[PDB]
Amino acid sequence: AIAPVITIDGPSGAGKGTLCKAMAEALQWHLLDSGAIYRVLALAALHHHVDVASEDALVPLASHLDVRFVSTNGNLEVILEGEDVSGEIRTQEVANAASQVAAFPRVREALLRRQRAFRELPGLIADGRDMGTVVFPDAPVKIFLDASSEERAHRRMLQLQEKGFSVNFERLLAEIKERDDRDRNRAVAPLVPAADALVLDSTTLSIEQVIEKALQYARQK
Ligand SMILES: Nc1ccn([C@@H]2O[C@H](COP(=O)(O)OP(=O)(O)O)[C@@H](O)[C@H]2O)c(=O)n1
Repeated sequence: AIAPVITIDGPSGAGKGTLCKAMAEALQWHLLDSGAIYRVLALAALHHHVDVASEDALVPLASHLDVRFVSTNGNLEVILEGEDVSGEIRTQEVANAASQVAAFPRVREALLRRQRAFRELPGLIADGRDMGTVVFPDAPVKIFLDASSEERAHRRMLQLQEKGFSVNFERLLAEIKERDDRDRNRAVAPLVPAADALVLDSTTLSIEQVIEKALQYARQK
């Protein structure tokens, strides 16, 4: 046969990570965190002293990327050149370089096959920005998860406060809107929902409500 795919695209902080984890465990399917791929590439670029603003330098790197994602266990592992870098790919230095690296056409092309190879029995839950528009446009189920920038800033703020970091609302809001513009105003694979995508706005919905509506739509298809 051929493996079914559910694509979940959306902006930063929309809750994609949580939803993809809940669905993959519910359905007992495979999970693809596409953002982690651009993040590992960026980190390997930072470590190997490759200029992140140079498409020519990045290609040999993207095409020779030694990385493994260790099979869901309950928590996910990202292994770069044999080292577990799961925590390091989540730092600001990496997320920043990742947006630059992601903006190159030839870099994105070098990563297509790698991503598509995740589609396997019994199915794939793909998390990203362009899963339903570029990598899996043939996806039978497409969901575009969104939320207001103000709500997303508030959510990020409460997270930081739980960890004991000082932050003020105004800066978080400016930071997420900048991430939005770069994602949406991107010339290559910009953040735009698929024509056949279920637009799911979580602004005033709880995590359980998002999950429930997601799995119902998916099963009803
Ligand atoms: N399918 C994807 C996934 C991520 N990305 C980029 O990867 C970088 C970060 O991935 P992420 O979504 O895991 O983290 P944030 O940028 O939301 O902080 C972002 O700059 C995204 O635009 C992409 O271009 N295409």
